[PDB]
Amino acid sequence: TNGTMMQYFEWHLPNDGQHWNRLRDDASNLRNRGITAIWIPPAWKGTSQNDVGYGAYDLYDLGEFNQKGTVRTKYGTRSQLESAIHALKNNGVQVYGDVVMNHKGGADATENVLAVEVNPNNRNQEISGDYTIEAWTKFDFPGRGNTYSDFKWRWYHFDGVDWDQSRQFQNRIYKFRGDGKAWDWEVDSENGNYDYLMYADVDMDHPEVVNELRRWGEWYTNTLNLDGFRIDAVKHIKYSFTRDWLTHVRNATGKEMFAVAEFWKNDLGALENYLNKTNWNHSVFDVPLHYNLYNASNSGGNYDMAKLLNGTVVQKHPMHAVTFVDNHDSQPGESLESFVQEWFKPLAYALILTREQGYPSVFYGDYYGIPTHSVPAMKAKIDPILEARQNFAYGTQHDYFDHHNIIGWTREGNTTHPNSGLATIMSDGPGGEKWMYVGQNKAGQVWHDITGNKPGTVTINADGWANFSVNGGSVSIWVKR
Ligand SMILES: [Ca+2]
Ligand SMILES: [Ca+2]
Ligand SMILES: [Ca+2]
Ligand code: NA
Repeated sequence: TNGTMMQYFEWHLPNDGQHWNRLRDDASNLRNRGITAIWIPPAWKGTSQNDVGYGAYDLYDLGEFNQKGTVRTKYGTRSQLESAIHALKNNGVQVYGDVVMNHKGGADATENVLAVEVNPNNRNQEISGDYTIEAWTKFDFPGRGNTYSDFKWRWYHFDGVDWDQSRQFQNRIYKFRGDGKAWDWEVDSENGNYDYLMYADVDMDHPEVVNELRRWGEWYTNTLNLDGFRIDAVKHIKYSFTRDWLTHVRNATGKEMFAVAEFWKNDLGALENYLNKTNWNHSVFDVPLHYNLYNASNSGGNYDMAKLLNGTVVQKHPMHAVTFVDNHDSQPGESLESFVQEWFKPLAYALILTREQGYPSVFYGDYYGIPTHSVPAMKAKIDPILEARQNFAYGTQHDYFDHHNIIGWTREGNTTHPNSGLATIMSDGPGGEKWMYVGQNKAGQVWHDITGNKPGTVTINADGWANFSVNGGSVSIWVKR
Protein backbone atom coordinates (compact mmCIF):
# COMPACT_ATOMS: atom_id res chain seq x y z
CA THR A 1 0.00 0.00 0.00
CA ASN A 2 0.72 3.72 0.01
CA GLY A 3 1.98 4.78 3.42
CA THR A 4 -0.24 7.10 5.40
CA MET A 5 0.52 8.54 8.78
CA MET A 6 -1.82 9.96 11.36
CA GLN A 7 -1.24 12.51 14.08
CA TYR A 8 -3.41 10.85 16.68
CA PHE A 9 -4.07 13.79 18.95
CA GLU A 10 -4.96 17.43 19.01
CA TRP A 11 -4.20 20.12 21.55
CA HIS A 12 -7.57 20.14 23.29
CA LEU A 13 -8.23 16.45 23.83
CA PRO A 14 -10.09 15.84 27.10
CA ASN A 15 -7.90 15.07 30.09
CA ASP A 16 -9.65 11.75 30.76
CA GLY A 17 -6.79 9.23 30.65
CA GLN A 18 -8.71 7.40 27.94
CA HIS A 19 -6.76 8.35 24.85
CA TRP A 20 -4.50 5.30 24.75
CA ASN A 21 -7.72 3.26 24.88
CA ARG A 22 -9.36 5.20 22.04
CA LEU A 23 -6.20 4.56 20.02
CA ARG A 24 -6.27 0.90 20.90
CA ASP A 25 -9.93 0.63 19.89
CA ASP A 26 -9.25 2.59 16.70
CA ALA A 27 -6.22 0.60 15.51
CA SER A 28 -8.12 -1.90 13.33
CA ASN A 29 -10.42 0.61 11.70
CA LEU A 30 -7.51 2.97 11.08
CA ARG A 31 -5.44 0.25 9.41
CA ASN A 32 -8.43 -0.85 7.35
CA ARG A 33 -8.73 2.71 6.00
CA GLY A 34 -5.04 2.69 5.01
CA ILE A 35 -3.42 4.42 7.99
CA THR A 36 -0.07 2.67 8.19
CA ALA A 37 1.69 4.78 10.85
CA ILE A 38 0.58 6.50 14.08
CA TRP A 39 2.49 9.41 15.57
CA ILE A 40 1.30 9.31 19.17
CA PRO A 41 1.10 12.30 21.47
CA PRO A 42 3.93 12.79 23.98
CA ALA A 43 3.86 9.64 26.09
CA TRP A 44 5.75 10.91 29.11
CA LYS A 45 4.86 12.94 32.18
CA GLY A 46 4.21 16.63 31.55
CA THR A 47 4.29 19.41 34.11
CA SER A 48 0.87 18.16 35.12
CA GLN A 49 -1.72 15.59 34.18
CA ASN A 50 -3.41 18.00 31.78
CA ASP A 51 -0.17 18.94 30.00
CA VAL A 52 -0.26 17.80 26.35
CA GLY A 53 3.24 16.44 27.04
CA TYR A 54 5.37 19.21 25.53
CA GLY A 55 5.86 20.58 29.04
CA ALA A 56 8.21 17.62 29.20
CA TYR A 57 8.92 16.78 32.84
CA ASP A 58 10.05 13.15 32.83
CA LEU A 59 10.93 11.38 29.60
CA TYR A 60 11.18 8.12 31.57
CA ASP A 61 7.69 8.38 33.08
CA LEU A 62 5.23 7.10 30.47
CA GLY A 63 2.24 7.41 32.75
CA GLU A 64 4.01 4.95 35.04
CA PHE A 65 5.04 6.84 38.19
CA ASN A 66 3.28 9.14 40.64
CA GLN A 67 4.78 12.49 39.67
CA LYS A 68 3.27 15.97 39.07
CA GLY A 69 0.09 14.93 40.85
CA THR A 70 -0.73 11.94 38.65
CA VAL A 71 0.35 8.45 37.61
CA ARG A 72 -1.20 8.45 34.14
CA THR A 73 -0.43 11.08 31.56
CA LYS A 74 -3.22 13.08 29.95
CA TYR A 75 -3.66 10.09 27.67
CA GLY A 76 -3.52 7.24 30.16
CA THR A 77 -1.16 4.93 31.98
CA ARG A 78 1.87 3.13 30.59
CA SER A 79 0.09 -0.21 30.53
CA GLN A 80 -2.78 1.33 28.54
CA LEU A 81 -0.16 2.70 26.12
CA GLU A 82 1.38 -0.73 25.65
CA SER A 83 -2.04 -2.30 24.96
CA ALA A 84 -2.63 0.38 22.33
CA ILE A 85 0.83 0.03 20.81
CA HIS A 86 0.13 -3.70 20.73
CA ALA A 87 -3.22 -3.11 19.03
CA LEU A 88 -1.31 -1.12 16.41
CA LYS A 89 1.32 -3.82 15.99
CA ASN A 90 -1.22 -6.66 15.54
CA ASN A 91 -2.54 -4.54 12.66
CA GLY A 92 0.87 -3.93 11.13
CA VAL A 93 0.60 -0.25 11.91
CA GLN A 94 3.78 1.61 12.76
CA VAL A 95 4.23 3.57 15.98
CA TYR A 96 6.03 6.90 15.81
CA GLY A 97 6.79 8.35 19.20
CA ASP A 98 6.91 12.09 19.73
CA VAL A 99 10.31 13.34 20.86
CA VAL A 100 10.72 16.40 23.01
CA MET A 101 14.32 17.17 23.89
CA ASN A 102 14.45 20.94 23.46
CA HIS A 103 13.52 21.78 26.98
CA LYS A 104 12.32 20.47 30.32
CA GLY A 105 9.59 22.03 32.45
CA GLY A 106 8.15 21.43 35.91
CA ALA A 107 11.47 21.20 37.69
CA ASP A 108 11.26 19.79 41.20
CA ALA A 109 13.40 22.48 42.74
CA THR A 110 15.24 25.68 41.98
CA GLU A 111 18.95 26.36 41.90
CA ASN A 112 20.81 29.63 42.34
CA VAL A 113 22.45 30.11 38.94
CA LEU A 114 24.78 32.88 37.76
CA ALA A 115 23.00 34.12 34.64
CA VAL A 116 22.90 36.89 32.09
CA GLU A 117 19.76 38.42 30.66
CA VAL A 118 19.43 38.34 26.90
CA ASN A 119 17.30 40.31 24.43
CA PRO A 120 14.29 38.12 23.72
CA ASN A 121 14.27 39.72 20.26
CA ASN A 122 17.94 38.96 19.72
CA ARG A 123 19.19 36.32 22.11
CA ASN A 124 22.74 37.00 20.91
CA GLN A 125 22.61 40.32 22.76
CA GLU A 126 23.51 40.18 26.43
CA ILE A 127 21.60 42.99 28.12
CA SER A 128 22.90 42.75 31.67
CA GLY A 129 25.82 41.94 33.89
CA ASP A 130 26.06 38.57 35.56
CA TYR A 131 23.82 38.09 38.51
CA THR A 132 22.38 35.19 40.38
CA ILE A 133 18.84 34.08 39.69
CA GLU A 134 16.73 31.35 41.25
CA ALA A 135 16.18 28.96 38.31
CA TRP A 136 13.94 25.93 37.98
CA THR A 137 16.58 23.45 36.89
CA LYS A 138 16.66 20.61 39.45
CA PHE A 139 14.98 17.39 38.18
CA ASP A 140 15.26 14.57 40.74
CA PHE A 141 12.12 12.67 39.74
CA PRO A 142 11.23 11.66 43.32
CA GLY A 143 8.19 9.67 42.17
CA ARG A 144 10.40 7.57 39.92
CA GLY A 145 13.59 7.33 41.97
CA ASN A 146 16.28 5.81 39.73
CA THR A 147 14.02 3.31 37.97
CA TYR A 148 15.00 3.22 34.29
CA SER A 149 17.50 6.05 34.73
CA ASP A 150 19.50 7.52 37.64
CA PHE A 151 20.20 10.69 35.70
CA LYS A 152 19.38 13.88 37.60
CA TRP A 153 19.07 17.16 35.68
CA ARG A 154 20.86 20.22 37.11
CA TRP A 155 21.36 23.84 35.97
CA TYR A 156 24.49 22.86 34.12
CA HIS A 157 22.54 20.61 31.72
CA PHE A 158 20.67 23.72 30.54
CA ASP A 159 21.59 26.86 28.61
CA GLY A 160 18.98 29.12 30.11
CA VAL A 161 15.48 29.77 31.44
CA ASP A 162 12.75 32.40 31.21
CA TRP A 163 12.06 32.82 34.93
CA ASP A 164 13.80 34.03 38.05
CA GLN A 165 11.97 32.63 41.07
CA SER A 166 13.60 35.25 43.34
CA ARG A 167 12.49 38.25 41.27
CA GLN A 168 9.67 37.00 39.05
CA PHE A 169 10.16 39.42 36.14
CA GLN A 170 8.13 38.80 32.99
CA ASN A 171 9.40 38.82 29.40
CA ARG A 172 13.00 37.91 30.18
CA ILE A 173 15.30 35.17 29.02
CA TYR A 174 18.31 34.25 31.11
CA LYS A 175 21.39 32.63 29.62
CA PHE A 176 23.42 30.67 32.13
CA ARG A 177 27.01 31.64 32.81
CA GLY A 178 29.86 29.16 33.26
CA ASP A 179 32.69 27.62 31.28
CA GLY A 180 31.40 26.63 27.85
CA LYS A 181 28.00 28.28 28.29
CA ALA A 182 26.42 29.71 25.13
CA TRP A 183 23.14 29.26 23.28
CA ASP A 184 23.57 26.26 21.00
CA TRP A 185 24.35 26.42 17.30
CA GLU A 186 23.35 25.69 14.75
CA VAL A 187 19.72 26.55 15.40
CA ASP A 188 17.20 28.77 13.62
CA SER A 189 18.35 32.39 13.34
CA GLU A 190 14.99 34.03 14.05
CA ASN A 191 15.49 36.30 17.07
CA GLY A 192 19.22 36.03 16.26
CA ASN A 193 19.46 32.63 17.90
CA TYR A 194 16.30 30.64 18.52
CA ASP A 195 17.82 28.07 20.86
CA TYR A 196 15.62 29.32 23.68
CA LEU A 197 11.93 28.46 23.27
CA MET A 198 10.40 27.75 26.65
CA TYR A 199 10.96 26.30 30.11
CA ALA A 200 14.50 25.15 30.88
CA ASP A 201 16.44 24.99 27.67
CA VAL A 202 18.53 21.86 27.20
CA ASP A 203 22.25 22.44 26.59
CA MET A 204 23.08 20.21 23.63
CA ASP A 205 26.77 21.14 24.08
CA HIS A 206 26.89 19.32 27.44
CA PRO A 207 28.42 15.82 27.10
CA GLU A 208 26.17 14.37 29.83
CA VAL A 209 23.12 15.77 28.09
CA VAL A 210 24.28 14.27 24.77
CA ASN A 211 25.03 10.88 26.34
CA GLU A 212 21.76 10.90 28.35
CA LEU A 213 19.42 11.99 25.54
CA ARG A 214 21.00 9.37 23.25
CA ARG A 215 20.48 6.56 25.75
CA TRP A 216 16.94 7.72 26.63
CA GLY A 217 16.46 7.58 22.86
CA GLU A 218 17.33 3.88 22.91
CA TRP A 219 15.38 3.19 26.10
CA TYR A 220 12.29 4.95 24.71
CA THR A 221 12.55 3.03 21.46
CA ASN A 222 13.16 -0.36 23.10
CA THR A 223 10.60 0.13 25.85
CA LEU A 224 7.69 1.09 23.61
CA ASN A 225 8.98 -0.78 20.59
CA LEU A 226 8.69 2.39 18.45
CA ASP A 227 9.00 2.31 14.67
CA GLY A 228 10.02 5.92 14.31
CA PHE A 229 9.88 9.42 15.68
CA ARG A 230 8.17 12.72 15.38
CA ILE A 231 10.84 15.20 16.52
CA ASP A 232 9.62 18.30 18.37
CA ALA A 233 10.98 21.84 17.95
CA VAL A 234 14.04 21.01 15.84
CA LYS A 235 14.64 24.64 14.88
CA HIS A 236 15.47 25.30 18.57
CA ILE A 237 17.82 22.33 18.90
CA LYS A 238 21.44 22.19 17.72
CA TYR A 239 21.07 20.73 14.23
CA SER A 240 24.07 18.40 14.45
CA PHE A 241 22.77 17.10 17.78
CA THR A 242 19.47 16.02 16.23
CA ARG A 243 21.22 14.52 13.24
CA ASP A 244 23.63 12.50 15.39
CA TRP A 245 21.08 11.65 18.08
CA LEU A 246 18.98 10.00 15.38
CA THR A 247 21.95 8.17 13.90
CA HIS A 248 22.94 7.12 17.41
CA VAL A 249 19.52 5.59 18.11
CA ARG A 250 19.29 3.84 14.76
CA ASN A 251 22.81 2.52 15.30
CA ALA A 252 22.06 1.36 18.87
CA THR A 253 18.62 -0.19 18.25
CA GLY A 254 19.30 -1.67 14.80
CA LYS A 255 16.02 -0.12 13.67
CA GLU A 256 15.34 2.00 10.57
CA MET A 257 13.56 4.58 12.78
CA PHE A 258 11.84 6.81 10.27
CA ALA A 259 11.83 10.33 11.67
CA VAL A 260 9.97 13.48 10.77
CA ALA A 261 11.09 16.75 12.33
CA GLU A 262 8.87 19.71 13.13
CA PHE A 263 10.96 22.55 11.81
CA TRP A 264 8.22 25.14 11.84
CA LYS A 265 9.17 27.87 9.42
CA ASN A 266 7.35 29.00 6.29
CA ASP A 267 10.71 29.12 4.58
CA LEU A 268 11.91 26.39 2.20
CA GLY A 269 15.47 27.83 2.26
CA ALA A 270 15.49 27.33 6.04
CA LEU A 271 14.14 23.79 5.82
CA GLU A 272 16.69 23.00 3.14
CA ASN A 273 19.48 24.30 5.41
CA TYR A 274 18.16 22.10 8.22
CA LEU A 275 18.04 19.09 5.89
CA ASN A 276 21.61 19.71 4.66
CA LYS A 277 22.77 20.25 8.23
CA THR A 278 21.10 17.01 9.34
CA ASN A 279 22.64 15.18 6.40
CA TRP A 280 19.20 14.42 4.92
CA ASN A 281 18.76 11.58 7.43
CA HIS A 282 15.12 12.33 8.23
CA SER A 283 12.04 14.11 6.96
CA VAL A 284 10.52 17.46 7.81
CA PHE A 285 6.86 18.42 7.84
CA ASP A 286 6.08 20.47 4.77
CA VAL A 287 5.36 23.68 6.64
CA PRO A 288 5.45 25.85 3.53
CA LEU A 289 2.74 23.65 1.94
CA HIS A 290 0.63 24.03 5.07
CA TYR A 291 0.82 27.79 4.67
CA ASN A 292 0.12 27.60 0.92
CA LEU A 293 -2.94 25.52 1.81
CA TYR A 294 -4.04 27.94 4.52
CA ASN A 295 -3.49 30.94 2.27
CA ALA A 296 -5.37 29.22 -0.53
CA SER A 297 -8.23 28.43 1.82
CA ASN A 298 -8.33 32.12 2.83
CA SER A 299 -8.30 33.52 -0.69
CA GLY A 300 -12.00 33.16 -1.58
CA GLY A 301 -11.05 31.39 -4.78
CA ASN A 302 -8.47 34.03 -5.71
CA TYR A 303 -5.43 31.88 -5.03
CA ASP A 304 -3.54 30.70 -8.08
CA MET A 305 -4.05 26.95 -7.57
CA ALA A 306 -1.46 26.14 -10.23
CA LYS A 307 1.06 27.54 -7.75
CA LEU A 308 -0.17 25.50 -4.78
CA LEU A 309 2.97 23.33 -4.64
CA ASN A 310 5.35 26.22 -5.29
CA GLY A 311 7.96 26.89 -2.58
CA THR A 312 7.17 23.64 -0.79
CA VAL A 313 9.29 20.77 0.50
CA VAL A 314 7.11 18.19 -1.27
CA GLN A 315 7.66 19.85 -4.64
CA LYS A 316 11.44 20.05 -4.36
CA HIS A 317 12.27 17.25 -1.90
CA PRO A 318 9.25 14.94 -1.68
CA MET A 319 11.18 12.00 -0.17
CA HIS A 320 12.01 14.23 2.80
CA ALA A 321 8.55 15.76 3.10
CA VAL A 322 5.75 14.74 5.39
CA THR A 323 2.73 16.57 4.05
CA PHE A 324 0.00 17.66 6.45
CA VAL A 325 -3.00 19.94 6.33
CA ASP A 326 -3.06 21.04 9.95
CA ASN A 327 -1.51 20.04 13.27
CA HIS A 328 -1.88 21.08 16.93
CA ASP A 329 0.29 24.19 16.35
CA SER A 330 -1.85 25.53 13.53
CA GLN A 331 -5.20 24.59 15.10
CA PRO A 332 -7.56 27.34 16.23
CA GLY A 333 -6.28 29.39 19.14
CA GLU A 334 -2.85 27.83 19.34
CA SER A 335 0.56 29.49 19.07
CA LEU A 336 0.92 29.19 15.30
CA GLU A 337 -2.75 29.39 14.37
CA SER A 338 -3.22 29.03 10.63
CA PHE A 339 -6.02 26.51 10.30
CA VAL A 340 -6.95 25.54 6.75
CA GLN A 341 -10.58 26.61 6.28
CA GLU A 342 -13.14 23.79 6.27
CA TRP A 343 -14.32 24.29 2.65
CA PHE A 344 -10.77 23.87 1.40
CA LYS A 345 -9.81 21.03 3.74
CA PRO A 346 -10.91 18.17 1.38
CA LEU A 347 -8.96 19.73 -1.48
CA ALA A 348 -5.90 19.93 0.79
CA TYR A 349 -6.31 16.29 1.83
CA ALA A 350 -6.93 15.22 -1.76
CA LEU A 351 -3.66 17.03 -2.57
CA ILE A 352 -1.55 15.21 0.02
CA LEU A 353 -3.31 11.85 -0.20
CA THR A 354 -3.83 11.22 -3.90
CA ARG A 355 -0.45 12.36 -5.25
CA GLU A 356 2.56 10.03 -5.43
CA GLN A 357 4.88 12.61 -3.86
CA GLY A 358 5.42 13.04 -0.14
CA TYR A 359 4.35 11.10 2.92
CA PRO A 360 0.91 12.40 3.96
CA SER A 361 -0.27 12.85 7.53
CA VAL A 362 -3.88 12.98 8.72
CA PHE A 363 -4.70 15.32 11.61
CA TYR A 364 -6.81 13.84 14.39
CA GLY A 365 -8.25 17.33 14.91
CA ASP A 366 -9.29 17.36 11.27
CA TYR A 367 -10.52 13.76 11.17
CA TYR A 368 -12.39 13.56 14.51
CA GLY A 369 -12.90 17.27 14.93
CA ILE A 370 -12.00 19.84 17.56
CA PRO A 371 -15.22 20.12 19.59
CA THR A 372 -13.67 22.81 21.82
CA HIS A 373 -13.53 25.10 18.80
CA SER A 374 -16.57 23.88 16.87
CA VAL A 375 -14.42 22.21 14.20
CA PRO A 376 -16.51 19.32 12.86
CA ALA A 377 -15.17 15.84 12.40
CA MET A 378 -14.38 15.67 8.68
CA LYS A 379 -13.93 11.90 8.65
CA ALA A 380 -16.98 11.67 6.32
CA LYS A 381 -15.12 13.74 3.74
CA ILE A 382 -11.58 12.47 4.40
CA ASP A 383 -12.57 8.75 4.30
CA PRO A 384 -13.34 8.71 0.55
CA ILE A 385 -9.97 10.34 -0.04
CA LEU A 386 -8.12 7.80 2.12
CA GLU A 387 -9.92 5.11 0.07
CA ALA A 388 -8.68 6.82 -3.08
CA ARG A 389 -5.15 6.76 -1.67
CA GLN A 390 -5.38 3.23 -0.31
CA ASN A 391 -6.91 1.53 -3.32
CA PHE A 392 -6.65 3.92 -6.26
CA ALA A 393 -3.71 6.31 -6.07
CA TYR A 394 -1.18 4.10 -7.83
CA GLY A 395 0.92 4.12 -10.97
CA THR A 396 2.15 6.84 -13.28
CA GLN A 397 0.95 10.30 -12.33
CA HIS A 398 0.03 13.11 -14.69
CA ASP A 399 -0.03 16.63 -13.29
CA TYR A 400 -2.25 19.41 -14.58
CA PHE A 401 -1.47 22.48 -12.48
CA ASP A 402 -2.39 24.54 -15.48
CA HIS A 403 -5.29 26.73 -14.31
CA HIS A 404 -5.70 29.27 -11.50
CA ASN A 405 -8.86 27.65 -10.17
CA ILE A 406 -9.10 24.21 -11.71
CA ILE A 407 -6.18 21.90 -11.13
CA GLY A 408 -5.91 18.12 -11.08
CA TRP A 409 -3.81 15.04 -11.63
CA THR A 410 -4.37 11.45 -12.63
CA ARG A 411 -2.86 8.12 -11.66
CA GLU A 412 -2.71 5.34 -14.25
CA GLY A 413 -3.01 2.69 -11.55
CA ASN A 414 -0.83 -0.39 -11.47
CA THR A 415 -1.18 -4.17 -11.72
CA THR A 416 -0.58 -4.80 -8.01
CA HIS A 417 -3.73 -2.88 -7.10
CA PRO A 418 -6.69 -4.04 -9.16
CA ASN A 419 -8.96 -1.33 -10.59
CA SER A 420 -6.49 1.30 -9.32
CA GLY A 421 -6.21 4.61 -11.11
CA LEU A 422 -7.89 7.94 -10.37
CA ALA A 423 -8.43 11.46 -11.59
CA THR A 424 -8.46 14.09 -8.90
CA ILE A 425 -9.83 17.44 -9.93
CA MET A 426 -10.41 20.43 -7.64
CA SER A 427 -11.39 24.07 -7.87
CA ASP A 428 -10.90 26.78 -5.28
CA GLY A 429 -13.39 28.77 -7.32
CA PRO A 430 -16.16 28.09 -9.79
CA GLY A 431 -16.29 24.50 -10.96
CA GLY A 432 -15.68 23.20 -14.44
CA GLU A 433 -13.89 20.49 -16.33
CA LYS A 434 -10.48 19.31 -17.47
CA TRP A 435 -9.37 16.75 -19.98
CA MET A 436 -7.03 14.39 -18.19
CA TYR A 437 -5.28 11.21 -19.24
CA VAL A 438 -5.78 8.16 -17.02
CA GLY A 439 -4.22 5.52 -19.28
CA GLN A 440 -5.41 4.09 -22.57
CA ASN A 441 -5.81 0.64 -21.02
CA LYS A 442 -8.66 2.35 -19.15
CA ALA A 443 -10.59 2.79 -22.41
CA GLY A 444 -14.37 2.56 -22.11
CA GLN A 445 -14.20 2.31 -18.34
CA VAL A 446 -17.05 3.98 -16.53
CA TRP A 447 -15.80 6.14 -13.64
CA HIS A 448 -17.51 7.93 -10.77
CA ASP A 449 -16.64 10.51 -8.09
CA ILE A 450 -15.60 8.50 -5.02
CA THR A 451 -16.26 11.61 -2.88
CA GLY A 452 -19.82 11.82 -4.23
CA ASN A 453 -19.32 15.54 -4.69
CA LYS A 454 -20.20 15.16 -8.36
CA PRO A 455 -23.09 12.88 -9.21
CA GLY A 456 -23.04 10.66 -12.29
CA THR A 457 -20.32 9.09 -14.38
CA VAL A 458 -17.46 9.73 -16.75
CA THR A 459 -16.49 7.24 -19.42
CA ILE A 460 -12.85 6.95 -20.44
CA ASN A 461 -12.53 7.57 -24.18
CA ALA A 462 -10.52 5.39 -26.59
CA ASP A 463 -7.31 7.36 -26.01
CA GLY A 464 -7.46 6.91 -22.25
CA TRP A 465 -8.75 10.45 -21.76
CA ALA A 466 -11.80 11.95 -20.12
CA ASN A 467 -13.26 15.34 -19.41
CA PHE A 468 -13.54 15.17 -15.65
CA SER A 469 -15.65 17.69 -13.81
CA VAL A 470 -15.76 19.29 -10.42
CA ASN A 471 -18.13 21.56 -8.53
CA GLY A 472 -17.09 24.97 -7.27
CA GLY A 473 -14.98 25.21 -4.09
CA SER A 474 -14.60 21.49 -4.16
CA VAL A 475 -12.75 18.38 -5.16
CA SER A 476 -13.86 15.32 -7.06
CA ILE A 477 -11.92 12.09 -7.24
CA TRP A 478 -12.98 10.01 -10.19
CA VAL A 479 -12.30 6.27 -10.02
CA LYS A 480 -13.50 3.15 -11.85
CA ARG A 481 -17.10 2.45 -10.79
CA1 LIG B 1 24.70 25.45 24.95
CA1 LIG C 1 16.90 24.85 22.56
CA1 LIG D 1 -8.18 30.11 -7.71
NA1 NA E 1 20.44 24.98 24.29
